[PDB]
Amino acid sequence: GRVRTKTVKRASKALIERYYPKLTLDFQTNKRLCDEIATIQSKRLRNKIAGYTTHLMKRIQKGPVRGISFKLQEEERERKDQYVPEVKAARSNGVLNVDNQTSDLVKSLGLKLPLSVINVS
Amino acid sequence: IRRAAYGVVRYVMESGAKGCEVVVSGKLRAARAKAMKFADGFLIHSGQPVNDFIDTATRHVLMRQGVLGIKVKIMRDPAKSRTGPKALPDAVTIIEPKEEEPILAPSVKDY
Amino acid sequence: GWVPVTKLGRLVKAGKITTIEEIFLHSLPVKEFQIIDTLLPGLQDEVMNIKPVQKQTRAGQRTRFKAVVVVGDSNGHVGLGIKTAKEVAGAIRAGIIIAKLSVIPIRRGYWGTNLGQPHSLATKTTGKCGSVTVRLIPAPRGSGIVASPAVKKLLQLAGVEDVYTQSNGKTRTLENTLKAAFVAIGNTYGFLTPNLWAEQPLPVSPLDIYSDEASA
RNA sequence: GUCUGCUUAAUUGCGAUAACGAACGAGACCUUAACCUACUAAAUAGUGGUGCUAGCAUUUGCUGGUUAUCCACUUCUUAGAGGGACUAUCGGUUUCAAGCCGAUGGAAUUUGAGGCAAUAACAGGUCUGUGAUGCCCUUAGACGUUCUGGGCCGCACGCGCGCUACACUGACGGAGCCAGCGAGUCUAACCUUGGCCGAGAGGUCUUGGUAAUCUUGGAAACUCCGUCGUGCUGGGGAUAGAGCAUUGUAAUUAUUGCUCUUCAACGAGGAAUUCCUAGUAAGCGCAAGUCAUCAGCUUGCGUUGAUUACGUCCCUGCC
RNA sequence: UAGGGGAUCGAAGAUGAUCAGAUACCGUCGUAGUCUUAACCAUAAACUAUGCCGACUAGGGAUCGGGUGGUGUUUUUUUAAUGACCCACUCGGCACCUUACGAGAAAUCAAAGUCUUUGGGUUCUGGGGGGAGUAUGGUCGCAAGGCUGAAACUUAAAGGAAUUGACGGAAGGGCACCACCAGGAGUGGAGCCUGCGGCUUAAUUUGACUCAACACGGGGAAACUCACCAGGUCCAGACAC
RNA sequence: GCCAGCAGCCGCGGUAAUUCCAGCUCCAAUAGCGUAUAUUAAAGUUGUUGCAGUUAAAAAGCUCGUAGUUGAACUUUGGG
Repeated sequence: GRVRTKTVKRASKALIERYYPKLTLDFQTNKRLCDEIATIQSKRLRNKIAGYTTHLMKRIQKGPVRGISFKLQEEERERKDQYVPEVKAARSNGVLNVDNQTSDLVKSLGLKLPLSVINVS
Repeated sequence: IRRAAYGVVRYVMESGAKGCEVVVSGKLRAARAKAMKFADGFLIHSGQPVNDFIDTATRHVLMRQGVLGIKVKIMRDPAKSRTGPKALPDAVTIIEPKEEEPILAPSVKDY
Repeated sequence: GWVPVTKLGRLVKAGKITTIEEIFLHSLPVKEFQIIDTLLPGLQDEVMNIKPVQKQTRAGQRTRFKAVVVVGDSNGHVGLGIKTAKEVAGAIRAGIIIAKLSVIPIRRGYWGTNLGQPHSLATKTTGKCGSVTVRLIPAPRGSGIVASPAVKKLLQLAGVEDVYTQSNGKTRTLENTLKAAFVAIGNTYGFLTPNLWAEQPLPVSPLDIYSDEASA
């Protein structure tokens, strides 16, 4: 086999960076396009670049595939980034839990603890 | 023979050449033979591409001693050429698309 | 063309740095080599030993031609490196550079009788590699350069002019010998005599003093 | 640099990398087999229409013959230009890298196949291809040249490469009755029909052909229709006796053939051990290479044409 | 060496196996010895194949033995107490990792470092390879044997580390039905083809012998071809003297 | 034509020997050259200056010791 090659991958993997947008999976619409872009030798070589690409946009959609991002996947990570609201505020169990041996340094260090704690295994 | 066997290489390389390796078989000041190899640039040994790119030669030397062979292999700049091909079969070259600006709203003219 | 690389390169092309004594003060690295081309031009080369090996293939014996190269001027500046390569014409060559990143001060000075214009070292130094032991010792005036052909060589380029020596120390090893001797002069500076103790007080690093030029 | 890994027909490629980028090999390229109802032309290819025409029907039909009766054609058949396929299109399968399955369209396992085939060589072979050739020997009682006769074809036997056959899934016979690679005479006898003579093997008159123009559109496995009936036969075709032919100055250690009879083993092949993944394994032929002939070999083709995988490192072998 | 002990192993000895031989490897038995008392011998790859004293260089993280400190971890019993524990520190080990500023022929070495810049203290040893740790004397021992230790003669290398051109009947990976599966048609059997062994002969011309010799020099030769003979000839012996 | 012979050692010589025998030709010393012996430097391959002892040839099997050999520091500096 059927086992892909560099020249090919590393020609689709360079391409896939810029042209994700023209970008497709009917691969017979890339084939044409993949000439206007690359400056390829051959007809055979060219039909094995786009074959690979279509093996990217058929799995991209399905999810986050690897070591390749194209200004479109990277802005859905500043949009997916963020989250939990409210931040940490205990009322419900108010007093925040503070080992009960957690009183000595901070009696020897501050101002206000609204604390939770283990009277003695 | 060592010295010329850099005007060969360097005289060739100066002349916008892609690559040149140079076999020197025969006998030397030895009695048991050798060969000697040299070189510059990258060089192919397989297909068409030899047929088309590089080229040979063998120029029989009728020393005293005993007889030699010389073998040169130039390589040609795919660009400097016109002969058919302008690259290898390998070389896949890419544009750095265009720098576009987004939307506005609608907008139209009257001609 | 030169061209450059790293924060350190760019600076010296421009010439925001001047002398080699900036660079051993803050004690920088050095990767590019032109970095001491622009600076020290005085510099001259010398080839000590061109020997064949060997890594012995299935119907043959491979060879290279270790060279080993020493560089410098007169004034307290030695250079040293060892790039095998195949054929001489990489092998010396990108020896000559190998040495140049390894330029290293020295710290010519007095025997006794202070007088006027350094001829000998400051102090006793020693060096060690595998077997060889070198005991450089400061000798009075033009006494001489007391040693093997090669050591003399090193030590000329590095003036320095006069100094007793001694070995141990298999010094049919031209290569492990120089390795060593070198690692001693480069170590005059790595020896507190009273005349330093007066505490000097730290300048400021080039790496954020000309921070902006240093980048695009 | 030339590598842990995954990758392939492949140092074939992604990727890992104080290693960066190139040369040769491989692949690219050349041969041929496929495809083009688009082009370009064909009394050395064939169509209808056209008569002239020879039969059956009579129904206008059906079956012809015609290197010109004319023309018109160019699917066909040739063959130049040309084009055209890239594993393509989704779907999976993976580092969603190089790659690998599958189904659709398609004429179409590297499209099939050869051929060119680095690096270093081996004291493999060859002076018995040489007027290529070192140095020894031969130089007229030559080992040089040439007319004869036999000799390399001599057998108790040892070792390889091969032909037919142990059957009724065949041997004999009528009657159907089908290609492709060639070749070929000139300064002289290469192919030969046709029409006779011969049971036949052939003989010949005479014919064409320097050839898509002639012999040349008729090859065998087979469908036909059966006799043979489980009889070493009506499988087997050994070895023999003569004649008759067809070449060859010489037919003897019968070159081949025919005409009819002698009717040898072997009744599916031990210790071994090969070659083979598709029109492929193998069998039925034939044209060439010898050549005056004598093929049970070398090459090349097609006409029928399947099993069995489409994977491993158990082995050998080599990396 | 003389008493005691004498399970097991087990030279020696015997054996059966394997094998061309096998006095060895493999198997089963087996004195002696292994064990101990008392007395000998003093050698070893007695091995870090690295003399000891010292003093100084550069990082670590373990561990054994101590000791010091932390309202340190559990023990819970009431708090302690110790003790185990944790960590901090140290001195002394027994090593190890990592660098190389040094050293080296290198492989490697915190010592083989501080050595041509040659010197802290001192005891042994070697000066090419063999002859040979023999012959000799001298000596310790009962003996085995030790320590001491020649020369004549002979000889241009013997050796150390390391290198891939290569090599292995060592490991780890690939690739091919000239390698196996899955199988088909077979070769080897014979009736016969030829071709290479060989005996024969007037002569039975001649290359070729594991894959790379065997219907192969396009070798299908009645003359010829033609190299074997058994024989007939004629020279197709230039050039100069 | 692996026989003569040369060659201090590496080595030539087994049909075209840069080594032998000899011709020409050249090179070195030169009224003086070679040759053998002994010694020197070369020899840091006897060594105090200056060696080697991880495996090259060498750290004793390990410890105690009478000689031998080395042996912490401190006893007036400074100033006039």
